[PDB]
Amino acid sequence: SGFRKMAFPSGKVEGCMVQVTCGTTTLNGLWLDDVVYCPRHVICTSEDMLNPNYEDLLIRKSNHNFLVQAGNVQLRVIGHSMQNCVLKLKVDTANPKTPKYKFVRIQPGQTFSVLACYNGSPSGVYQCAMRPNFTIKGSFLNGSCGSVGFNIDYDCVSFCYMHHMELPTGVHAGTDLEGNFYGPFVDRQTAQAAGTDTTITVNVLAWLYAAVINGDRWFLNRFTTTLNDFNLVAMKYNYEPLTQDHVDILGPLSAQTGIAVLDMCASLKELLQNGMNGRTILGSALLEDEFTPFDVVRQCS
Amino acid sequence: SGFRKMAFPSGKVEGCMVQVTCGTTTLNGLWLDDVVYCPRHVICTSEDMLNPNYEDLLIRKSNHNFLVQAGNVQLRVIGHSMQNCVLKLKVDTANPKTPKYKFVRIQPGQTFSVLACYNGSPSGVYQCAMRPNFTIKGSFLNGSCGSVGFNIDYDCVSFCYMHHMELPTGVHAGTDLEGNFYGPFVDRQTAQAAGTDTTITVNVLAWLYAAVINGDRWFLNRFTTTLNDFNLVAMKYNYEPLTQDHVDILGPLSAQTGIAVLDMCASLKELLQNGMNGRTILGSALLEDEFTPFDVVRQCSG
Ligand SMILES: CNC(=O)c1cc(C2CC2)cc([N+](=O)[O-])c1N[C@@H]1CCCC[C@@H]1NC(=O)c1cc(=O)[nH]c2ccccc12
Ligand SMILES: CNC(=O)c1cc(C2CC2)cc([N+](=O)[O-])c1N[C@@H]1CCCC[C@@H]1NC(=O)c1cc(=O)[nH]c2ccccc12
Repeated sequence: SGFRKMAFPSGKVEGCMVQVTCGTTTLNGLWLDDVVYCPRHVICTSEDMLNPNYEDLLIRKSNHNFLVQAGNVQLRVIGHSMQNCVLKLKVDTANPKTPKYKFVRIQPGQTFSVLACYNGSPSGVYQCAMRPNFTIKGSFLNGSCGSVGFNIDYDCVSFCYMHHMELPTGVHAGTDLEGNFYGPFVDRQTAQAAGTDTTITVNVLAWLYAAVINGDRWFLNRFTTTLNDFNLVAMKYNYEPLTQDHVDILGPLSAQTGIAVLDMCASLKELLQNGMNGRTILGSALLEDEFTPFDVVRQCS
Repeated sequence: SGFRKMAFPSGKVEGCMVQVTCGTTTLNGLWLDDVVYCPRHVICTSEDMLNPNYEDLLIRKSNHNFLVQAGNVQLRVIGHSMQNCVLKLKVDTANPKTPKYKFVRIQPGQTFSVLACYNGSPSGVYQCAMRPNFTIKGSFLNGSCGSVGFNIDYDCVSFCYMHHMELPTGVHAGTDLEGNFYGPFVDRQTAQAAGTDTTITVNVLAWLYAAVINGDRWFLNRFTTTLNDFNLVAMKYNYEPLTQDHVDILGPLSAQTGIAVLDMCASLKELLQNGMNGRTILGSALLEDEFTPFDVVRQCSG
């Protein structure tokens, strides 16, 4: 028993991280097959980032302007292209540690593991969630760009995130592995603000089902409510409105515990309107919302 | 910026995880060079765990009775031996994915990453700390035995923990890679208590420094305190007494933020007496004690 913020093993992703240098700028790259993926702003200087013309800057670059290295050995760039905000560097050698992989664009509320890297070497792994405002609460320093987020399905590595920038609020924005930014953010060094963030309601409920499955049940009351009554109280606390799909996703967790979903919302509505009164759930004095329903089942069984 | 409970990269440890089966019991093993390390209770049935005689049970076992499987390759056992509470199975070939490694016994209050494994396959990685009562608050199910905890200095893996059992209170206990249990626990399925736990004080202060590094500074007050006055508050709230060694180890973090150590103790002293007043520190409503001073510096400098 027990419940930890658990991240996927990072072994299959470690074998793909390289170091990409263009001029004086260095970041991390993703070496899949004979292509290296990296944030396109690697071709920009500090003065370029204030208003970059990526199409004009990239065309003035040749294959020898990029220094790619996996560990110590070098990789010869034989071609370069751009796809949205991700640079694609063609190399002469295919990565012998390329795993079965996919490029997915996840939805807000989904979770993934992050492998924080610097200069092509991993620094640590942790679990993240795509916030409703299309940001992530990560742990990134200078040189962390190019780090990727991922999930593991059996033997397949689903790449869903590539790190690009830190907003002034301390949160982080990035793209999928096709270059399309999550949210309305751009890769320009101009003032950008993440929208009003909300709480992933279906993840809070799944975390409450995890506490029951682990024996924490002091919060279960004896009342019930409706989706209309709950969402009315949910909106005042900046909680995402609960839809019927969310009720269905909580289905399997409700079956194993024998606690109805609308019953669990009433306990949450009471936990919101009355606070936690200093008590703890699964070792937390707040309401945790970075566990999807699928993560709860995958960890408890 | 930001601050997450970050675990070490687990690639080097993944290549050493194999499956060990003895009859119907299956658990995980650590394959380093030509030796597979696993908990010795894999040789026990459910009836033997009530009062096992491991020497007698091991004598009735032969090399071919140990089924060691590494993914899809089946390893050939050429010998077996017992060291304390771990079984050492010598296999046919040396593990080609063996990293540079060491066997270390960690102290209470220190941290490490756990690679949870089932049937020899890695399931996930998370960071945790050895509690002062020599237990860990982990996440383990049936079949998780054999999973290991580790640290990475540079390229060398410091194995420090191997999982063995879950206690009645829901916490977990295990041994080092030499078979010596952390704590007063024996590998027999009879009631065992972990004893009273405490809160790792130096870790909380290091976490407070991590909050100031990341722009979280509302808890800084206009008060200071002495080492003795702080420990009176600490013993009241079941915190480990702060020593001079703890003050010295916090030096580097005190220099990076400009906050004196005794000033930070004053801010922690106020938080212990008054609470948080409905606010958060690094996204937490509790005082976190699973970050050592070295964990903060490693994460905040990369
Ligand atoms: C610090 N500001 C930014 O990171 C940033 C901000 C904006 C807009 C809000 C103004 C836009 C971009 N942009 O368009 O790329 C930004 N990206 C810069 C410029 C390009 C090259 C990567 C670099 N970022 C980092 O190296 C970095 C990433 C991170 O997660 N955390 C850090 C912590 C400490 C120092 C640096 C970073
Ligand atoms: C549940 N009790 C124990 O785990 C346990 C307790 C004691 C004493 C305090 C009473 C001693 C041992 N022992 O000597 O091995 C124990 N170990 C058992 C018996 C041997 C074979 C491994 C097995 N462990 C697990 O399958 C298991 C490990 C875990 O982390 N969490 C689980 C969650 C749910 C069900 C099982 C487990």
